[PDB]
Amino acid sequence: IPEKLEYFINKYAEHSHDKWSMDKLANGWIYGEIYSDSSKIQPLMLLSEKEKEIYRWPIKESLKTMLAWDLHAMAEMMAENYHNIWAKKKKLELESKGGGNHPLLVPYDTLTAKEKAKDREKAQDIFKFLQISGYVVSRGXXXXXXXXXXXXXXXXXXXXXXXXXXX
Repeated sequence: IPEKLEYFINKYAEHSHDKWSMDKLANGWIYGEIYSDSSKIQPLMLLSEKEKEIYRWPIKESLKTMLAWDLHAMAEMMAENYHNIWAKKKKLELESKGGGNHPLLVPYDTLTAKEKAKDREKAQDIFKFLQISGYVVSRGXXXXXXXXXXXXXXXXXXXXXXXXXXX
């Protein structure tokens, strides 16, 4: 957790709260201490106290995985991490309670497109703000080099052939 990014965490939390506020004012949500869903009344204007910070909490964790591990590659890796953390939580709870089998208990290269899009949405949401703030992030000629490698292999083969023809 870098110091300047730790500073920016609060500002990004505020910006995401403002975006969700625009969404909830488009939908219709007025502040009210009583908890309800059919009455369209919530005390944090259906995001509760902890529910408002559920998505803010793993931003720092995503940053730590970023540091511990170009742009599309980071997006797909962050999506993979978003699915891996949820898969670990789900498998842990199902092993704890001995429940049913979830169709999401499969490697990420098999999932349906919607299951990957769901986490890719949040991934791009957090990445666009990192891009606007000037944070250059990555994962962390070719034909000519290939031709050179081929030439070296050919030289080795020629050495071998000379050794063989010497006999």
